[PDB]
Amino acid sequence: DPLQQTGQLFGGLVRDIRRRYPYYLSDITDAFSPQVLAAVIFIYFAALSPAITFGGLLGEKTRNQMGVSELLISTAVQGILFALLGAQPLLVVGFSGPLLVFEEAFFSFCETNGLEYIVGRVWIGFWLILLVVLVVAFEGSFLVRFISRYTQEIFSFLISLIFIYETFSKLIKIFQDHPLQKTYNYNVLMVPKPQGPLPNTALLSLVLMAGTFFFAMMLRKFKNSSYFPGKLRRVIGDFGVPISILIMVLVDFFIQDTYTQKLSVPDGFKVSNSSARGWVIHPLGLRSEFPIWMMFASALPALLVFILIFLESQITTLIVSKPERKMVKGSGFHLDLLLVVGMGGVAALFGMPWLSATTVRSVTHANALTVMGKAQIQEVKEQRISGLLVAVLVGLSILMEPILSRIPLAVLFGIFLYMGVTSLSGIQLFDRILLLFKPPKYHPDVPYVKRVKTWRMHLFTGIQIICLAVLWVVKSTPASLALPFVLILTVPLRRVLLPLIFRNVELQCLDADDA
Amino acid sequence: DPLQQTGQLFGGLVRDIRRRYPYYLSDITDAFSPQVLAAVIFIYFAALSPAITFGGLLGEKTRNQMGVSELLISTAVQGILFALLGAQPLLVVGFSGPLLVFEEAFFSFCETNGLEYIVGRVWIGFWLILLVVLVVAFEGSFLVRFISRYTQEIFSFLISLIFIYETFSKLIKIFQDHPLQKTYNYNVLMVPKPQGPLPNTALLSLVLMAGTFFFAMMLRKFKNSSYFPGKLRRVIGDFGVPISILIMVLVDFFIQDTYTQKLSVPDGFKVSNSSARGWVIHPLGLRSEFPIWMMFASALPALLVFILIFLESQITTLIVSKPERKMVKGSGFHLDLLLVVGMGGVAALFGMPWLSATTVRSVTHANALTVMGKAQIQEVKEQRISGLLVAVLVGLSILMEPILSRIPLAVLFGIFLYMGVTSLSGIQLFDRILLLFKPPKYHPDVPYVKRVKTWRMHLFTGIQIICLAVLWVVKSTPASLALPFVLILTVPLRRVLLPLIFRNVELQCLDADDA
Ligand SMILES: CCCCCCCCCCCCCCCCCC(=O)OC[C@H](COP(=O)([O-])OCC[N+](C)(C)C)OC(=O)CCCCCCCCCCCCCCCCC
Ligand SMILES: CCCCCCCCCCCCCCCCCC(=O)OC[C@H](COP(=O)([O-])OCC[N+](C)(C)C)OC(=O)CCCCCCCCCCCCCCCCC
Ligand SMILES: *[C@@H]1O[C@H](CO)[C@@H](O[C@@H]2O[C@H](CO)[C@@H](O)[C@H](O)[C@H]2NC(C)=O)[C@H](O)[C@H]1NC(C)=O
Ligand SMILES: *[C@@H]1O[C@H](CO)[C@@H](O[C@@H]2O[C@H](CO)[C@@H](O)[C@H](O)[C@H]2NC(C)=O)[C@H](O)[C@H]1NC(C)=O
Ligand SMILES: CC(C)CCC[C@@H](C)[C@H]1CC[C@H]2[C@@H]3CC=C4C[C@@H](O)CC[C@]4(C)[C@H]3CC[C@]12C
Ligand SMILES: CC(C)CCC[C@@H](C)[C@H]1CC[C@H]2[C@@H]3CC=C4C[C@@H](O)CC[C@]4(C)[C@H]3CC[C@]12C
Ligand SMILES: CC(C)CCC[C@@H](C)[C@H]1CC[C@H]2[C@@H]3CC=C4C[C@@H](O)CC[C@]4(C)[C@H]3CC[C@]12C
Ligand SMILES: CC(C)CCC[C@@H](C)[C@H]1CC[C@H]2[C@@H]3CC=C4C[C@@H](O)CC[C@]4(C)[C@H]3CC[C@]12C
Ligand SMILES: CC(C)CCC[C@@H](C)[C@H]1CC[C@H]2[C@@H]3CC=C4C[C@@H](O)CC[C@]4(C)[C@H]3CC[C@]12C
Ligand SMILES: CC(C)CCC[C@@H](C)[C@H]1CC[C@H]2[C@@H]3CC=C4C[C@@H](O)CC[C@]4(C)[C@H]3CC[C@]12C
Ligand SMILES: CC(C)CCC[C@@H](C)[C@H]1CC[C@H]2[C@@H]3CC=C4C[C@@H](O)CC[C@]4(C)[C@H]3CC[C@]12C
Ligand SMILES: CC(C)CCC[C@@H](C)[C@H]1CC[C@H]2[C@@H]3CC=C4C[C@@H](O)CC[C@]4(C)[C@H]3CC[C@]12C
Ligand SMILES: O=C(O)c1cccnc1Nc1cccc(C(F)(F)F)c1
Ligand SMILES: O=C(O)c1cccnc1Nc1cccc(C(F)(F)F)c1
Repeated sequence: DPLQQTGQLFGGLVRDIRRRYPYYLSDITDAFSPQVLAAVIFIYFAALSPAITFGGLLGEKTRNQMGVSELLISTAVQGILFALLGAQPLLVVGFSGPLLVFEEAFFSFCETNGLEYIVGRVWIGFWLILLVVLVVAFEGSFLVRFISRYTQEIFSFLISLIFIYETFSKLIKIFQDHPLQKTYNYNVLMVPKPQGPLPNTALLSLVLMAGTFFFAMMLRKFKNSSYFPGKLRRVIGDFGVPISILIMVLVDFFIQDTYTQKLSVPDGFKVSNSSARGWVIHPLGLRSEFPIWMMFASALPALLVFILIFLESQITTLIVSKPERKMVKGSGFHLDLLLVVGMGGVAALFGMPWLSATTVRSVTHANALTVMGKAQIQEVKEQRISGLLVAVLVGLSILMEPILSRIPLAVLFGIFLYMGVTSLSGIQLFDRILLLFKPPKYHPDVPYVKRVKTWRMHLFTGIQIICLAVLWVVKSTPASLALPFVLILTVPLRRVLLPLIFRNVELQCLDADDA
Repeated sequence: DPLQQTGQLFGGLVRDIRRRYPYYLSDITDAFSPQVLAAVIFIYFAALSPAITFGGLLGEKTRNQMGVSELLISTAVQGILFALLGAQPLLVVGFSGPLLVFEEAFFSFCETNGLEYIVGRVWIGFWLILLVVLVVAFEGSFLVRFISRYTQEIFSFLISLIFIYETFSKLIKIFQDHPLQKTYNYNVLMVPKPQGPLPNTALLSLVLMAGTFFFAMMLRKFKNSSYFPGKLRRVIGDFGVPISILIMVLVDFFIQDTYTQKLSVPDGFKVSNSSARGWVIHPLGLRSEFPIWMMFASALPALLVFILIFLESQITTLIVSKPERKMVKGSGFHLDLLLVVGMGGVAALFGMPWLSATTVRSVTHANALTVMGKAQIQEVKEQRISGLLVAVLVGLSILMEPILSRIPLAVLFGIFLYMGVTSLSGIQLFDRILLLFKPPKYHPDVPYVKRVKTWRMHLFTGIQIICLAVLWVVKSTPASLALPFVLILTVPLRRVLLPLIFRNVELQCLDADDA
C-alpha cells in the first residue's frame, strides 16, 4: 500500500520515488492520444481563470503586494516543477479560496501590527519548508490512510457545491453591475471598464453561460451515445468543452455592439506594485527593520497554512487515486506533500503565493483523461505533459492576451458549472443523495442498498448533510480558516460516533475503500 | 374497417354515427382524469396563439374584412359543434397556413376584379357545402384507405418542420425589431407597440423561450423517469407544459422594467371593421351588386379549398387514429369531413373563416392524452370535453384579456418548439432519418431493419427527403396552393415508382399499416 510506515527516515519519500519514477517513460509517452490535448485546452481555461479571479481579489485586498502577475508566475513555475517531479502529475497545483481567505487575513493582521506583509510570508514560508521536511522525515503523510471515504465524500461534495455556488455568484454579479433598466446612460467611460450599467450585457452573459454549459452536457451525452462512427464520436466527445467554448466564443465575436466582460491579464511580466516591493523580498525588512518576534511567531500561521495545503492536497490525491478509477501508475503522498508545500514556502521568498493541489481542477483533469466504454472505466490516461502544458500556458497567459481578450467570462462560467456537475460523477454521497428522492423499489443494485436497510442507509446519508451544513456555516462565519479542523473532526465521527450508532456490516458496505 | 365502400347512399356517414355514438358516454366520462385537464391548458395556448397570429395576418392583409375577432369566434363556434358532434373529437379544428395563403390570394384577386371579398367567400362556402355532401353521399371519404404511411409520414414530417421553422422565424423577428445596439432612443411611444428598438427585449425573449422549452423537455424526461413516487411523478409529468409556462410567465412578471411582446386580443366581441361589413354578409352584394359569374365561378376556388381542408383533415385523422396508438373508440372520416367542411362553408355566410383539422394541435392533443408505461402505449384517453373546453376558452379568450396580457409570446414559442419535436415522436420517417447518422451495427431491432438491407432501407428514407425538398420548394414559390396536388402525387409514387424500384417484401416491412 502507498501509506505503509517504512520506519527508515524518509522511507515514504524514497518508496514514492521507487514507485513512480520507473514508469517515467509511460508518464511522457501516454500523452500522444488526442484526449490528452483536449484535456490541456479544457484544464488550461480551468487553471487560468482562477489565477485571474483570485489574482485580482488579492491585489484589490493587499494593495498590489501580490496580484495577478505573482499568482500567474507561481501557478506557472510550481506547475512545471510539479508536472516533472510530482508522484501524481494529474494533481493540478494552484491557488484556492482557502488560501485567498488566509492571505487577506494575514494582510489585515500585518497592517494592524505594523508589519511588512510581503516580508511576513517569507518567514511563514521557512516554517512550511521546515514543518513539511519534519513530517516527510517521520512518514507523517501515512495519516492519509486514516482519511476514510466518508470524509473524502464530504470533501468531494462541499468543494463541488462551493465551485458551483461561486460560478452562479459570478453570473449574479453581472446582473447587479448591469441590471435590466428601462433607460441607460451612454455618456459612460469603458477604458478601465463600464462605469455605469449597460443594456444587453447581463442577458447575453446568461445566454453565453447557458449555451456553453448546454453544448458541454450534450457533447458529454453524445460521447457515450450510439450516433456517428466510434472513431469520430469519441474525438468529438473528448474535445467536448473545447468545442463548447469555441462555438460560444465565436457567438459573442459576431455580436459587435453589445459589451460583456472578457479575460483580463496584466501588460507584461512585471511586479504588480514596483513602489511596494521587488521580485526577491528581503527577510529582515524590505524598508522598515522586521521584528524578531514575527521571524519566529510566523510558525503559528505556517502550522495553519500547512494544514490547509495538507488536507486540500492529500484528500484530493485520495479522491483522484481511488481504486474504482483505473489508476495503473499509483500515487505518492510523501513526495506530493513535500513538493506542494516546499515549493510554496520557497515561492514566498519571491513574494508569490504558495499553492495547493485543488480537487475540482485535479478531479476535472483526471475525469477529462478517464476513458469510458459500453458504462464503466477501462484505462485512465496517466501522464505529465497534460499537467505540464497547462502550467506552461498559464505562464504564457500574459503573452497570449490578444487570443484571451476575445473570450468572455460568461462562456467560462458555463464550463465551471459543467466542471461542478462533472466532479459529482463518482461520489457515493451524491449518488446516495439521489436515492433520497427515488422510491425504495427503484434503488440501484449495490452492496450498501442490498446488505443495509434503506431507512438506515438514508440516516447515514442524512448525517453527512448535517456535516455539510456545519461545514457550510463555518465557511460564511468570520472563523473560516477553522474549516480544516472541522473537516479533520469528520474522522473522529466515522471512527467513534458512526460505529457507535451503526452496525459494522453497514459501514464496510456504505464506507468501502473500493467498489 | 372504417373506409369500406357501403354502396348504400350516406352509408359511410351512418356507419361512422353507428360506430362512435354508442361510446358517447365514454366520450364524456373519460375526461375526469387529471391528464385531460393538463391537455386542456396546454392545447388552449396551442389553439389560441395561432388564432391571434393568423387573425392579425388576415386583418393586416384583408383590411379588417376578417381578423382576430372572426377567427376566434369561428375557432370557438366550430370547435364546440365538432367537439359534441365529431367522430374523432381529438381532431382540434382551427385555421392553418394553407388557408391563410388562400384567403390573402382570394382577396388579392377580389380587389383586382372589383369584387366584395367577404361576399365572394359566401359563394365559395355554398360550393364547399355542395361538394362535401356530394362526396359524403358516394362515400368518397373511403379514398383515405389509399393514403399510405409513406404519404402520412411526409405530411407528419413536412408540417412538423414548418411549425418548428415558423416558431424560430417568430423569435428571429424580435431580434430584427429590437436588435442588440450600442445606443437606444427612449423618446419612443409604447401605446400601439414599441415604435423603435428597445434594450433587453430580444435576449429576455430568447431566455423566456429557451427556459420554457428546457422546463418542457426536462418534465417530459421526468415523466418517464425513476425519481419521486409514481402517483406524484405522472401528475407533474402530465402537467409538464402547464408548469413550464407558469414558471417562465412568473419569471417575466417579476422583471418590471424590460418590455417584451405579450398576448393581444381585441377590446370585445365586435366586427373588426364595422365600415366594411356586418355580422351576416349578403350574397347578392353587401354594397355593390355582386356579379352572377362569380356566384357560379366561386366553385373553382371551393374545389381548391375543399382539397386543402380534405388532405389536411383526413391525413391528420389517419395519423391521430393509427393502429400503433391505443385507439379503442376508432374514427369516422365521412362525418369528420362533413362537419369540418360543412361548418366552414356555413361560417363564410357570417364572414367568419372556414377551418380545417390541423395535424400538430390534433397530434399534440392526442400525444398529451396518450399515456406511457415501463416504454410503450397502454391507453389513449379518448373523450370530447378536452376538445370542447379548448374551443370554449378560445371563445372566452377576449373576455379573459387581463390573464393573457401577462403571458409573453416568447414563453409560447418555447412550447411551439416542444410541440414541434413532440409531434415527431411516433414518425418512422424521422426514426429512419436518425439511422442515417447511426452506424449500421447499432440500428434498432425492427422488421424494416432486419428483413430489408440497410443500404436499400436508407434509399427509401432518401427518396422521402427528395419529396420533402420538392414539397418545401413549392411552399416558398408563388404557386403555394398547388402543394395539396404535389402531396396527392406522393400516392402515385408509392403505388408505381417505389414498387417498381423496390421488392414487395421491403415495402410491406418499410410501409406497414400497423407495427
Ligand atoms: C434538453 C435541452 C433543453 C435546453 C434548452 C436551451 C438550450 C440552451 C440555450 C441554447 C443553446 C446555445 C445557442 C446560443 C445562440 C445565441 C443566440 C443569440 O442571441 O445570438 C445570435 C443572435 C443575436 O443577435 P445578433 O446581434 O448576433 O444578430 C446578428 C446580425 N446583426 C448583427 C446584423 C444584427 O440571435 C438570433 O439571430 C436569434 C437566434 C437565437 C438562437 C436560437 C435558440 C432558441 C432558444 C430555444 C431552444 C434552443 C435549443 C434547444 C436545445 C435542444 C435542441 C432540440
Ligand atoms: C440536458 C443537459 C442540458 C440542458 C440544459 C441546457 C442549459 C441551459 C438551459 C436553458 C434554460 C435555463 C434554465 C431554465 C430557465 C431559468 C432561466 C431564467 O429565466 O432565469 C435566469 C435569470 C433571468 O435574468 P435576470 O437576472 O434579468 O432575472 C430577473 C431579475 N432582474 C430583472 C431583477 C435583474 O437570471 C438569473 O438570475 C440567473 C440564474 C439562473 C442561472 C442559469 C444559468 C444557465 C446554466 C444552466 C442551468 C439550467 C440547466 C441545468 C440542468 C441540466 C443539466 C444538469
Ligand atoms: C503601492 O505601494 C505603495 C507603498 O510602497 C502604497 O502606498 C501606500 O498606500 C496606502 C493606502 O493605499 C497608504 O496607507 C500608505 O501610507 C502608502 N504608503 C506609501 C509609502 O506610499 C500604494 O498604495 C500601493 N499602490 C497600489 C498599487 O496599491
Ligand atoms: C374599413 O372598411 C373601409 C370601407 O371599405 C375601408 O376603406 C377603404 O380603404 C381602402 C384602403 O385602405 C381604399 O382602397 C378604399 O377606397 C376604401 N373604401 C372606402 C369605401 O372607404 C377601410 O380601409 C377599412 N379599414 C380598415 C380597418 O382596414
Ligand atoms: C536537507 C533538507 C533541509 C532539504 C529538504 C529536502 C530533504 C527532505 C531531502 C534532500 C536530500 C534528501 C536525501 C537524499 C538521499 C537519501 C539517501 C536515501 O538512501 C535515503 C533518503 C535520503 C537520505 C534523502 C532524504 C530526503 C532528503 C534529506
Ligand atoms: C479560441 C478558443 C476560445 C478555443 C480554442 C479551442 C481549440 C484549440 C480546439 C477546439 C476544437 C479542437 C479540435 C477538435 C478536433 C480535433 C481532431 C483531432 O484529431 C486533432 C485535434 C483537433 C483538430 C482539435 C484541435 C484543437 C481545437 C481546434
Ligand atoms: C516552456 C516552459 C519551460 C516555460 C513556460 C513559462 C515561462 C515562459 C515563464 C515562467 C516564469 C517567467 C519569468 C518570470 C519573471 C521574469 C522576470 C522579468 O524581469 C523578465 C521575465 C521573466 C524572466 C519571466 C520570463 C518567462 C517565464 C520564464
Ligand atoms: C441542514 C438540513 C438541510 C439537514 C437535512 C438533513 C435531512 C436530509 C435528513 C435528516 C433526518 C433524515 C431522515 C431520518 C429518518 C428517515 C426515516 C426513513 O424511513 C426514511 C429516511 C428519513 C426520512 C431520513 C431522510 C433524510 C433526513 C430528513
Ligand atoms: C339537403 C340534403 C339533400 C343534403 C344534405 C344531407 C345531410 C342533411 C345529411 C345529414 C344526415 C343524413 C341522413 C342520415 C340518415 C339517413 C338514413 C339512411 O338510411 C339513408 C340516408 C339518411 C336519410 C341521410 C341522408 C343525408 C343526411 C340528411
Ligand atoms: C397563468 C398561466 C400562464 C398558467 C396557467 C397554468 C395553471 C392553470 C396550471 C399550472 C399547474 C397546474 C396544477 C398542477 C397540478 C395539479 C394537481 C392535480 O391533482 C390537480 C390540478 C393541479 C392543481 C393543476 C391545476 C392547474 C395548474 C395550476
Ligand atoms: C360555454 C360555451 C357554450 C360557449 C363558449 C363561447 C361563447 C361564450 C361565445 C362564442 C361566440 C360568442 C358570440 C359571438 C357574437 C356575438 C354577437 C355580439 O353582438 C354579441 C355577443 C355574441 C352573441 C357572442 C357572445 C359569446 C359567444 C356566444
Ligand atoms: C438534395 C439533398 C438535400 C440530398 C437529399 C437526398 C440524400 C439525403 C440521399 C440521396 C442518396 C442517398 C444515399 C444513397 C445510398 C447510400 C448508401 C448507404 O449504404 C448509406 C446511405 C447512402 C449514403 C444514402 C444517404 C442519403 C442520400 C445521400
Ligand atoms: O471554501 C472556503 O471558502 C474556505 C475558506 C477558508 C478556509 N477553508 C475553506 N474551505 C476549504 C475548501 C477546500 C479545502 C479545505 C481544506 F483543505 F482546508 F480542508 C478548506
Ligand atoms: O403550408 C403552406 O405554406 C401551404 C400553403 C398553401 C397551401 N398548402 C400549404 N401546405 C399544406 C400544409 C398542410 C396540409 C396541406 C394540405 F392539406 F392541403 F394538403 C397543405
